[PDB]
Amino acid sequence: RSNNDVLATSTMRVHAIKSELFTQLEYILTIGANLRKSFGTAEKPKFPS
Amino acid sequence: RSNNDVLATSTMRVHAIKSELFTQLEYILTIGANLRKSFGTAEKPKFPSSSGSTHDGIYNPYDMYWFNDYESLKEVMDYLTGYPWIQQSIKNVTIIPSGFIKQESLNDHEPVNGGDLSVRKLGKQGVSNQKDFNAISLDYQSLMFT
Amino acid sequence: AKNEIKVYVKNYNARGNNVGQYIDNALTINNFDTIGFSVD
Amino acid sequence: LGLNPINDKHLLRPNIVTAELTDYAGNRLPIDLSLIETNLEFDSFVTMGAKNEIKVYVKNYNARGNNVGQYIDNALTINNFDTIGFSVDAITEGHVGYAPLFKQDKFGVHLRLG
Amino acid sequence: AITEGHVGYAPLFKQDKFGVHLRLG
Repeated sequence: RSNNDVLATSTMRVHAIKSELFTQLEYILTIGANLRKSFGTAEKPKFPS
Repeated sequence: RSNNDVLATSTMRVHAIKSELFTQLEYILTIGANLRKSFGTAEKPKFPSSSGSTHDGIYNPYDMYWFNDYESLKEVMDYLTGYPWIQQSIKNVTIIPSGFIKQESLNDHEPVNGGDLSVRKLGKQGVSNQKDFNAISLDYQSLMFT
Repeated sequence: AKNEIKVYVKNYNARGNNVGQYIDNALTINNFDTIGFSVD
Repeated sequence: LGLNPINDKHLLRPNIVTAELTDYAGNRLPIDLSLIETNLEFDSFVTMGAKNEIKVYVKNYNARGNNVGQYIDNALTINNFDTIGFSVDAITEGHVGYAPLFKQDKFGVHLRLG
Repeated sequence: AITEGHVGYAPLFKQDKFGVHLRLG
């Protein structure tokens, strides 16, 4: 399978295609604030680390 | 057609040329402000935040506004000079080739600030035309022919 | 959103009807013009 | 490949058959079929969240099994993932990569058997 | 601030492959 003992060949073509398609997606929302505790309001803001 | 079994040949030349020419143009005016609600005046300025649209499956935080006539875009580029705080938030106006945008990816003519002018938001989730470039394509008969 | 037309040749190097190189063999266009403006 | 599996194993050599992975975004992986001992199995090496990157390799490539071969030193490596822009009172922009490919059902890893 | 971390051999290590390897052929 490795040696160069093979017949003159010249006619390669894309014979077949298989593909693992990314059909559905997922998301990472990556932020620098703890989304699951108190924010506060406009006048009194809190910034949860 | 692939093997090296062919006669010594040396005299290739540009025999023929076919071309799909971009004959007419279209424009995206892509800015970060909702052109179709109140701007206000110099002394009392309002800055309508850009809604965002989604074309070819990419969400734009900006508004994309369509034009298929230069004059149409000019009238609005001019109207915009009288609002330097809304004009401040233009990313660019790009020049693309005609017939690549689907009609049902465009909102109808909504009025500008007031307005006397209309601009068409480009979004509606849709894609572009994956254009079959035909002026340049040769089917078998036509190829062997040319 | 992103301005780019790449035009490919249908089923190039392919033993059809699968797509060949598809867009891995394409003339890719995206130096489109933008226009300058003035403001105060 | 239309090869008779019973007595044509000696034909799995590059000048008769060729295999290539592509994401249709210029990331590619050539494969020399004379090196898979018996199976074209694709496994992957994905790290996510903190760093987003899927590299898919070919199992025991060039290996005289069952040691791993090139492992991930021979992999199609994916990491131009899309991010999305939002607005606030800034306008910080989204990044585009495989998106418009996906709206054509081509976002994915593809194999070209020749 | 929020000054960020740099990633290199980390996810390799969570697969027990962070290390130097020899390929005898």
